[PDB]
Amino acid sequence: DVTALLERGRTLATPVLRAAVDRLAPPMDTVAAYHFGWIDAQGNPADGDGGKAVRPALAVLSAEVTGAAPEVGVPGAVAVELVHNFSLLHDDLMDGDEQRRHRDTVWKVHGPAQAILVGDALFALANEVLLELGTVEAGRATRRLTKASRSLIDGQAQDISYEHRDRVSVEECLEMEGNKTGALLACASSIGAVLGGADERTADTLEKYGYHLGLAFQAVDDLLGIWGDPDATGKQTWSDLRQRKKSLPVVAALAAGGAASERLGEILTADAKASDFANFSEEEFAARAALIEEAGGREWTADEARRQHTIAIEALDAVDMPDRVRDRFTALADFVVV
Amino acid sequence: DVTALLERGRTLATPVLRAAVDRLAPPMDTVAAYHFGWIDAQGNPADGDGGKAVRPALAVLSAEVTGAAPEVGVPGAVAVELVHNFSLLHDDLMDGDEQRRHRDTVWKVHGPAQAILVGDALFALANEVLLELGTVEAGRATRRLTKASRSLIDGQAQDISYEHRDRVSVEECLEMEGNKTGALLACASSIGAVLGGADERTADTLEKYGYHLGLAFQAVDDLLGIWGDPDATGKQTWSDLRQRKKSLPVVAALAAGGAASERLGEILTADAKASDFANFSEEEFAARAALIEEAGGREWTADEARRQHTIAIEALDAVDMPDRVRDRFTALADFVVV
Repeated sequence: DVTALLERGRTLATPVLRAAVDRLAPPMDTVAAYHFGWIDAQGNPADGDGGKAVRPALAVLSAEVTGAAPEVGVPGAVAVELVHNFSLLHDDLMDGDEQRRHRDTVWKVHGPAQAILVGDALFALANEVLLELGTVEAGRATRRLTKASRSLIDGQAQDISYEHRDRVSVEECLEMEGNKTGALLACASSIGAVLGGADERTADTLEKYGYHLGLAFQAVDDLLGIWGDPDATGKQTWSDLRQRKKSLPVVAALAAGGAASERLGEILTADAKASDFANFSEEEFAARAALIEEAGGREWTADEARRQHTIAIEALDAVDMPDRVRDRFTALADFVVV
Repeated sequence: DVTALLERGRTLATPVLRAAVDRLAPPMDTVAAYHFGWIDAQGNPADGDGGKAVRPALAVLSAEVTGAAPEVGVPGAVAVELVHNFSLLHDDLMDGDEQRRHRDTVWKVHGPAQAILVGDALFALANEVLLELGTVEAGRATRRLTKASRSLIDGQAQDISYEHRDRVSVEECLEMEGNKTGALLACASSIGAVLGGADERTADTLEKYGYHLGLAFQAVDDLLGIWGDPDATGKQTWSDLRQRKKSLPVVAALAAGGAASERLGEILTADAKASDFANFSEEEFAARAALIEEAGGREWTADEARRQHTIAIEALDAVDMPDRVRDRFTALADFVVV
């Protein structure tokens, strides 16, 4: 039933989102289609697009908490996906990332201007998709979307603010990751319910579930970014270390102290100015991973994942909810860890 | 009482907007402050910032239509100004404009990434400033903001879509200018009223007033962009022609036909590829202005301004409204033409 829910969310939300995207004024409809993988760089149809469906599955589930049909949360799932993709379009341009899922980013193919524009258009469309309903529930749901969107912007500001720092604290990484990943999962977890009429207290609680689920998810993402096998990830070995990310394992290792921690600090500071960084081998990236593990970085991040999972699942206990729905929310939380 | 209303809108909205902007996470608060002219390129305080105050004046006026206090429309005026400035930040980057009001643009000073980021932050803050209220009026007011924001994005898409075209039709220019200027004035004209409890029919009508006022405003802006005196505009002689804009006079002249129109077509097509465009003199820009006038471009645009003014002011007649407020709305409409 685990992959049944992810299927359920994808099949409900994708056609509604695709139809809303095709309605954008030219060239924004085609440029967005490229972003979403429906067409290629010269505008001919393509596939290899469908990523993960955690957020949509969550939003349709969120509606069932009040007893409403899954479809009631579909506007919520569409809006969340739209804001998500607005964030990607702009973040990729800001970060200078030429690639995402082994495909050229919109800014590389269609120019920076069109990446900014379509990004803006998706963010405005998300608010439209909710407010179109004209109801009080829809206004409150947009309020939740806005909080999450302001948060993602904050997380990106934090990212930019730390990009030249030789070290970032654990606390700084946590609040950044909460903004980046947690806030939108919190919104996805509570938006369907808000659309189904739930009061301000029921919703916040579901937000607390989603936020802490988000942190558990990002902690696991950080573990897989370094130690993940190419046959499961699709990415290169030690992919996050090739991009010099300061993920939780990296940061936790730096904050530790001791010979492993101290030496990793010297190396990562040296790596930032390193003229031959582009020549680095797998083994050199392995050495840095091995040092993060010795400093207790990996272990600390697995324990954080486990802790956050628990805080999430223990927040579900606090909300009055049909027990079939609670079971479904519980199973997504376990899927999030691997 | 004309400049009394513009003062009224500026003094009510500016401190509320400034306080909301200062609350943004670093570096977004300072980068926004630079955008707004409160600090200079090295972060020390500055002035020369306060531009025009038509939109805020309009939004506080809009609230009075229902009988509410001006202050009720202040969230509406702040949100409109925020969306406006999000639009500038992003449009300037997309257009590659290094300057605005004789000051370096944010992207030139602080980088493209921070222009995108602060732009996004202002757009998310605008929705927050309204939805914070938690009321049904506030949800409906955000709905109006969203329509206007989707429209400005559309207008910018149109701008990009026509940027290499040797000719643009009159109709294409009108719908672009309606998106660019009209939509947000429509929103400013109706948002205070929506915040004061007005029904869906009263609001649309005020929107029709604001939209057509916007077109009249942009037509006059287009006349001043070419024939405006440097002692009133602050800009160089024939400033819009130095930037090769396809404003309404330019476009109306091209659509005319006849020897003036045909020759202007050849010249503007030639000017686009011209290796020595940077060397063009005042007199050459005067010749092109003189040709637009001969083709009936100037006259047509003054008649459009007059027509749009009339459609706006005649839309005010359709709405039940205190006659002191109607008089105030009428006087702004006359100020818009010069």
